[PDB]
Amino acid sequence: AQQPWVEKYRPKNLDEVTAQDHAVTVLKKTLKSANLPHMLFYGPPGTGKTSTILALTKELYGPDLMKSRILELNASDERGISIVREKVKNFARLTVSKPSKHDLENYPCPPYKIIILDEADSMTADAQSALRRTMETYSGVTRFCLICNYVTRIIDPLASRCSKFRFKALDASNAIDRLRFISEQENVKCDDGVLERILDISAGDLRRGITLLQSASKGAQYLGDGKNITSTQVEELAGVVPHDILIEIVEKVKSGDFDEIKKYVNTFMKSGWSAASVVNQLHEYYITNDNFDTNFKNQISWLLFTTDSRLNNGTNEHIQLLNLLVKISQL
Amino acid sequence: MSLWVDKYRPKSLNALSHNEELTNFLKSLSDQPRDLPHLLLYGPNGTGKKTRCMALLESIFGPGVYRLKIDVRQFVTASNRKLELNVVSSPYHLEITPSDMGNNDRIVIQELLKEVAQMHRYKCVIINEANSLTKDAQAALRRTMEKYSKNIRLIMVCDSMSPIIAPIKSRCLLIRCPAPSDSEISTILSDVVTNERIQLETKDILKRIAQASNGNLRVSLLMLESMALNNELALKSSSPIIKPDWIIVIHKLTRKIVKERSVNSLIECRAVLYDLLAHCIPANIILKELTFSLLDVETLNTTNKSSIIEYSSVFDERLSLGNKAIFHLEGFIAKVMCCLD
Amino acid sequence: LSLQLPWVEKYRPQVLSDIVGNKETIDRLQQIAKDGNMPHMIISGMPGIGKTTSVHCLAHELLGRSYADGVLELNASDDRGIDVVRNQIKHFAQKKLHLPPGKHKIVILDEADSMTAGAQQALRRTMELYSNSTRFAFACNQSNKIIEPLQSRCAILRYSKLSDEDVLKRLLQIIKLEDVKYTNDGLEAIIFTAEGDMRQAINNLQSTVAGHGLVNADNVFKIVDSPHPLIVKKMLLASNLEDSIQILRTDLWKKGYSSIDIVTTSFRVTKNLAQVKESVRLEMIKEIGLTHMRILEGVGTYLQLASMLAKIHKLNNKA
Amino acid sequence: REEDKLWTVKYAPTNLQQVCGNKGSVMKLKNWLANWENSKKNSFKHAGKDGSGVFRAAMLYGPPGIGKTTAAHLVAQELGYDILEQNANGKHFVIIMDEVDGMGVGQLAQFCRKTSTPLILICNERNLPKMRPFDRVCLDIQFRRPDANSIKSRLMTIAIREKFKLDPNVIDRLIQTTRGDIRQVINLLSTISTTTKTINHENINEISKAWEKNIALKPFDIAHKMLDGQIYSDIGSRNFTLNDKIALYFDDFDFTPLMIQENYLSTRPSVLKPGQSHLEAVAEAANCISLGDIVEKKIRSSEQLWSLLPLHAVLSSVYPASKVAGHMAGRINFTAWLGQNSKSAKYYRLLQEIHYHTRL
Amino acid sequence: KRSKENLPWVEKYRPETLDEVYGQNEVITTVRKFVDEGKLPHLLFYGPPGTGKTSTIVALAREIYGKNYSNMVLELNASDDRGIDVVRNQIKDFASTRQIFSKGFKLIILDEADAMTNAAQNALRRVIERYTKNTRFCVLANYAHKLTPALLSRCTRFRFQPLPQEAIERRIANVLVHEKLKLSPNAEKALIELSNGDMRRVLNVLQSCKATLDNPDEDEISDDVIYECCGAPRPSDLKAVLKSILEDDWGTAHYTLNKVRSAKGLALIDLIEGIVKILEDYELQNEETRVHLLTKLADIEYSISKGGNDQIQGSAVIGAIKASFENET
DNA sequence: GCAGACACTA
DNA sequence: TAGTGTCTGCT
DNA sequence: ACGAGTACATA
DNA sequence: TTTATGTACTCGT
Ligand SMILES: Nc1ncnc2c1ncn2[C@@H]1O[C@H](COP(=O)(O)OP(=O)(O)OP(O)(O)=S)[C@@H](O)[C@H]1O
Ligand SMILES: Nc1ncnc2c1ncn2[C@@H]1O[C@H](COP(=O)(O)OP(=O)(O)OP(O)(O)=S)[C@@H](O)[C@H]1O
Ligand SMILES: Nc1ncnc2c1ncn2[C@@H]1O[C@H](COP(=O)(O)OP(=O)(O)OP(O)(O)=S)[C@@H](O)[C@H]1O
Ligand SMILES: Nc1ncnc2c1ncn2[C@@H]1O[C@H](COP(=O)(O)OP(=O)(O)OP(O)(O)=S)[C@@H](O)[C@H]1O
Ligand SMILES: Nc1ncnc2c1ncn2[C@@H]1O[C@H](COP(=O)(O)OP(=O)(O)O)[C@@H](O)[C@H]1O
Ligand SMILES: [Mg+2]
Ligand SMILES: [Mg+2]
Ligand SMILES: [Mg+2]
Ligand SMILES: [Mg+2]
Repeated sequence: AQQPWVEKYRPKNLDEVTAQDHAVTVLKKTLKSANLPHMLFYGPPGTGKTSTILALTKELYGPDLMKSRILELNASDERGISIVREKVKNFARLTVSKPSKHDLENYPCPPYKIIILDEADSMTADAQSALRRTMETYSGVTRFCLICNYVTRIIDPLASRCSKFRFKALDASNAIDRLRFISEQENVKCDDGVLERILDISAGDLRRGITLLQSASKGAQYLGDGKNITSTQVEELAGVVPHDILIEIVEKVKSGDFDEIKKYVNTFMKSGWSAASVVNQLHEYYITNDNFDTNFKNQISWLLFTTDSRLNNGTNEHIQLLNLLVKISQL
Repeated sequence: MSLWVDKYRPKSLNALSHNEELTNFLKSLSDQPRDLPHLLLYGPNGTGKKTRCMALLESIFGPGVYRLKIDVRQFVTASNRKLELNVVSSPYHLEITPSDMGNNDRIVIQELLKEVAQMHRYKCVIINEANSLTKDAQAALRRTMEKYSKNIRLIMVCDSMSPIIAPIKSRCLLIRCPAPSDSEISTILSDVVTNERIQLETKDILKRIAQASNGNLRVSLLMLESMALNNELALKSSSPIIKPDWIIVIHKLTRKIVKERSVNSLIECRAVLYDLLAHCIPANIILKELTFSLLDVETLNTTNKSSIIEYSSVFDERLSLGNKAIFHLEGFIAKVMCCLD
Repeated sequence: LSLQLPWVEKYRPQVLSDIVGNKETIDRLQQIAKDGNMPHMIISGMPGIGKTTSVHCLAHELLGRSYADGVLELNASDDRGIDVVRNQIKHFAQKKLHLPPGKHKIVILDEADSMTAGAQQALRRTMELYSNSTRFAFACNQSNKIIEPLQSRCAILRYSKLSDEDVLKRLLQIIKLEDVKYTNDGLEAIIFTAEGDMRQAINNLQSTVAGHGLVNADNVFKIVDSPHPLIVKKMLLASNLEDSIQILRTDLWKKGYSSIDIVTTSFRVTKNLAQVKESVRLEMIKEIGLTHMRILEGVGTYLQLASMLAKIHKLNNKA
Repeated sequence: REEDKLWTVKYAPTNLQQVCGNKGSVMKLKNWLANWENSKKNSFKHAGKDGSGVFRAAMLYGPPGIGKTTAAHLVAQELGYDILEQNANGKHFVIIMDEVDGMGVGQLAQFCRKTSTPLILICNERNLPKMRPFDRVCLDIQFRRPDANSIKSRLMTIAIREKFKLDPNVIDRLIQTTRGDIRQVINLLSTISTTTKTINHENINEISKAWEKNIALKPFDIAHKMLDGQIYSDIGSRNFTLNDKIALYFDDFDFTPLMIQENYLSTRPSVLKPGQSHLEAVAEAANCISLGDIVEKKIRSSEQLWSLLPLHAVLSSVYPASKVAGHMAGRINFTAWLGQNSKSAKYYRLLQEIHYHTRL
Repeated sequence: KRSKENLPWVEKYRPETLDEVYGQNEVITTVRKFVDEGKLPHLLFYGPPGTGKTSTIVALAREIYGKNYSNMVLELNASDDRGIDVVRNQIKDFASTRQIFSKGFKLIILDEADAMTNAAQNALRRVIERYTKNTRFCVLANYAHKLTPALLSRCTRFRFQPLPQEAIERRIANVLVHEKLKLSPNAEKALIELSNGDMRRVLNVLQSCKATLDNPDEDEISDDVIYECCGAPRPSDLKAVLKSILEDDWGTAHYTLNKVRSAKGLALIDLIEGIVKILEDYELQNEETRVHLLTKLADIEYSISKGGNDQIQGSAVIGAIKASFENET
């Protein structure tokens, strides 16, 4: 193509949205009717909220009408209280543009405009409080849509005024069909479960899985030998730690000597592997194994959670993982 | 340039001898530049991530990329706090680093991206030190590189993604630049000293330099230049390693902490902290290497070291969630002296 | 339709004797109204205790039937500024009006706490120039914002909370003048729901009588709830954790109180708490403020309040 | 008009015998003004014994209502001068302008530097940043809280003229309640005598409790008050409550938490727990300063959550000083972070100045 | 625009008469006897979001006044500016001038009044007090801590209780009658525990369920439809997850939680509140167990709000529950 | 707390 | 010329 | 009268 | 230093 896969296989229509169907059916049957409520799309990133709302916009009014009937606001522009109090209020105050005979003949063209605030969780509390009565005052002439991957940031009135559509994460089971379809459409070879492993690596994000699949395909055509893609290639491309290094990490932990642990931690950090992946791998090794005791499992789960939460708030990965290994070594 | 670190910098993938698997992946991506996703190069410092991004650009954009220039623009924010952050312009690619005061990086990034969004044909953008972003410029990028996916390509150069939020990692490709082991570092230093003129008494000096650098090519080259100038281009194994005054005073501070757990000792430690923060050194790495120095003392026990690393992690999260860098360092040092006593 | 006048102005005092509260300030105002040479005063304190109606009644007693000729009613409602207020004060003070031989032109500046420093320092000049002709009067919610020299050149008559006796007397007067049935339980319910405030007390009484009619404690409870500081103080001083949790949910989560208001009230109560050791209060405030931050990013979950109470009891138990 | 005049203006000092307290500054100003013409004939080459000859203009400061303007007027009129006010020897016009701090300050300082007429400045604060141009261009005549004897005699005269009973041993409480404000004392006597003509020791405690002239403490005074082991003891906490400690913070809330962190190390604690060493107490105290670091970050951020200001007092000012409170070994040290920040910012500016110069 | 039926259930239905407001029976009858008798004071309406404040005040204005109340009543909200300039110009001119349409008094609506500045409230309190003879002020606020205590004392405070089961049941019955829809008892119960005392939430979920069915008519919405459309974990599913956590080993419980999350795309956070809600009525003999449970779950939801890895957070929930219950003996 | 200055008496 | 005693500035 | 530049408070 | 929102003020057109 001429542009990446993530924006190449975006769902053009509502039916192309896989996994998420509990909201797609609602939007599909709202296409025939016209009582569209205020939408609050909340879920993990990469679950297709923006794709779903763009598909709904395209089906509701058609490509011609959405240019003058859809207002797009995001963090790329100003989102202060003055902008909320002026631009959105003015846009909701105006009457709807007259639909064309062509548009009404082909598209249903409901008589209202939609203002979509993607990344709505980034707005200040003052702006959210100001943007409360703009919906109810001008509901007969326009509707609002909110997209935000943290629903908790949204205040209670703003969340109440909109309908909450939860976009569930695209795991291995739900999103296997979409990745498979991408595989035969792009002629990407899967050996046994490469797609399933790629979906396992991604934290419910199909965009990440599609990106890893695209990278594996790029390697596949660069080698040019026409060989079957293995799970080793996609796990190395993702950046996860090989299992043998995890095993020797556990062996060093079981020893209990601080000096060897610190030396091997420095050896591991000069490799550059991300500490979040190490926490995840230590989790899936220690929890799944049966030789460790229940109290040890509870302690290590709490320690891994604390390490991951601290890694979310910046900090240095070296200190976090070294302290994690020291903690689990003295349990 | 007279400096030794930047003269011997690869200008293409074929000239890159840092690693081979990553070079293979980079030229695999460069084989089909059409479907190029947003990139995120991560790893320890000194691995040539900037150089790899450059060489990928000339692999994609061809020659002339290193012909950069400096352009000055005007930025407006709240009140009248005028900002004049420079953009390092060039044909095709445009390079800019968000090295602002860390409070109003939104306006610069947004203005530059909307200005370059006017028009092979897609313009790549690399910004450095992306880890220390204020979580708001990342929010701007989250939509800016999503909507402008056919005209603007965005590349992350950062050493970690722990401060980086999830959506930025989601809409970018995660590729890793590792640090080399001692042997190929010694090999590249031997190649350099073969290119210019240094007489080596023993080959072990390069191995000792590699051990001192602890996986950093820029540090290794700067150290090699320092030894070459100090020893008059005659390397000797008896010559000791040269350490920064920063690490020297940290070592003296650690010895002071371990030798006297008194409040007055904490006063001169606070004075040293004042001076070092006045030397414009980020406090996170200061705390990191300070703790590594406390863990590198023989007389320390195991419970003391465990408590030291615990307080290290706690004050690391406190330093991440704060602006007063001196407060967390002083608190951590006070807890260290409390643990030792 | 046109309503009857509210109970505010239907029973606003007209003379200084009608105002209840602290007897010293009121009878000082009465004596200085008998004399005539009223000195400049700054009135401050919690609002609704007679900080403005007392000044109005004093001005009425000073200026008889010529009140409208030589009284300049100023407030934040009309307009405030430096070179607007000083212009109007200069215009009013430079009016050579034939006052009685022992009277001055009283100027009342209601709600002047939010006034700028320049306006206050110009008011100082207007005082030191036209003290022989006009005498000012300040009624503010907080005298701290007022610059110190203004309070230096004034007769400070700061009031306090009205006791239950004064509120009871005034409410009985309103009841007898409005023909309202009352009960002692209803009276004390109005007293507690007043928080020592006249306007809130009369509002609650008017609501009760125009609603349930009979003024009893139960009807007042239906029309208005108990103040949140008392319930929060009972929350943060309970013995067991389950009792505190159930009090929290039943009294401030099933009654619709917003979580941020709950945490702010907890902070204020702990800051103004007695019978507790100082370090205990400080650490309770630290953890309550941590919960306050947690509410502030957007997490208004009931479990955040539950964890706040759990940590409160953990610190109270002394490990 | 008569018998309808305020006591503060009807009982006004007619001569410098009538003014009470700060008499040394009165002679200083009198000798400055009397020798001003001598200095003018000397072309301001050198000063006299008091070091006031070289000064072109004089200047007064102190608590409000202490008699600065009154003493200036009386000095001008006894020596013989034409009093004139430009604020917002007998035929020589003297400029008596008040409230220099009430602001132009540079132009006023220049006019003070070059003045062909006697000039007197009256203000309440000298160390203000806006008063920096007036640091070395005006005389440093200083007034203060006056002695409780001459004002006592003046109050005896005023009371025996106004016919109301009082006790000799009330001047001390009257002066300390009003922070040495004589005008407020006159206003208090008038206000009480309107109703109570028996202002004595039996009523003076309620009088003080109704008329405390509360004034905000300077940062240094805040630090000393906050770093006192008495106010954190069981007995001393009742007098100076936690609310008062929070209220003390808000006087200089920008500078309060920086001062506590700077000198919580130099004070020996007096409320030490059994087993709590001076080093261990600092470790907990420094932890709370880092705990208060997050709150300051959130308040002064893009969110602007200024309802959290009382929280920043407890974590950063009150609790850190609540465990190391006691008698201080040394002196109050001003925070060095502000000087460090300015030095680092220029060093940060120099860090990115040449770096972008040599980037290409 | 294009008939009233072209509106969401939250906005198509909106009360215009005081009799169409349930739940706040005490407040509605008190204000009815305020306005019919003629002794309506200045109002302060306080309650949770979406509990019928502005609907109540608009219905009150329609009841007292005529249809044409454009110049009779002024509505002010945070959608437009509400600085002290607004109070000193628009409110000033509205309250100062006697009514032009009629000869009666006036009413000014301070909608979401908890979002104005302190100086605005300081000017507004005196605006209320000077011109209370011919103008009344009704204050709509969700947060009472952003209002100065003087504004609290001026207007009588009406606490809007959250709407109980009866109000929700009558309202859903009315909207089912209006829209020709049928509901199963379990579906309306799920609406009861999901609405959280809000008309907006239950009406939006009902609209989504009506749009869920392939045929809106002759089809009944069940509780399964509620749970799938709103993405709400089933109570039986939540209790099964809790039982597996509390009785199985670290492999069985982890596998069960992952299978539950993956089967229907459940959210871990909503699972956390489900477990928490089913945990208060669980008797704990150790008081410290409650402390550890509450604090650990609070940290876990804080991390979820900040985001991160979902499986690690789920195992964190499992470990927190197991360790806290390990305190049991 | 640490000086520094301004009286009162001597 | 030198003890007490108190108010004040350390930015 | 209204707009723009500057400064201060935000318990 | 901080960092938007709001208020204030005076200068200028
Ligand atoms: N259900 C789905 N079916 C098909 N593709 C999907 C689905 N969900 C996500 N995708 C793909 O995921 C990629 C990004 O989708 P987005 O719409 O950006 O998700 P998102 O919720 O907007 O993530 P954000 O904006 O960072 S919160 C595109 O390539 C989509 O095709
Ligand atoms: N002591 C009192 N006796 C009788 N009525 C009183 C008294 N104090 C207040 N009121 C009533 O309160 C109303 C007037 O309130 P104000 O005195 O103007 O409030 P305030 O005390 O001035 O507080 P602020 O700061 O001005 S809001 C009238 O209805 C009076 O009848
Ligand atoms: N030493 C004194 N003896 C007798 N009366 C005094 C004395 N000092 C002040 N007063 C009285 O208090 C009034 C205060 O007058 P001013 O000298 O103008 O006050 P001030 O000290 O200059 O403070 P400012 O400038 O007004 S803030 C005088 O007019 C007298 O009535
Ligand atoms: N008792 C009730 N009877 C019928 N509908 C109600 C009732 N209470 C609330 N509603 C509905 O709730 C919807 C939204 O509530 P509103 O009254 O418009 O807003 P609010 O309750 O004042 O809260 P805010 O301030 O707008 S977030 C309205 O459209 C009403 O239809
Ligand atoms: N393969 C290589 N050959 C020669 N020099 C290299 C190589 N890799 C890296 N370098 C050196 O690294 C320096 C730049 O490193 P840099 O990009 O700053 O690392 P990082 O991005 O990790 O900080 C260049 O001056 C270059 O000389
Ligand atoms: Mg999106
Ligand atoms: Mg009043
Ligand atoms: Mg004066
Ligand atoms: Mg409303």
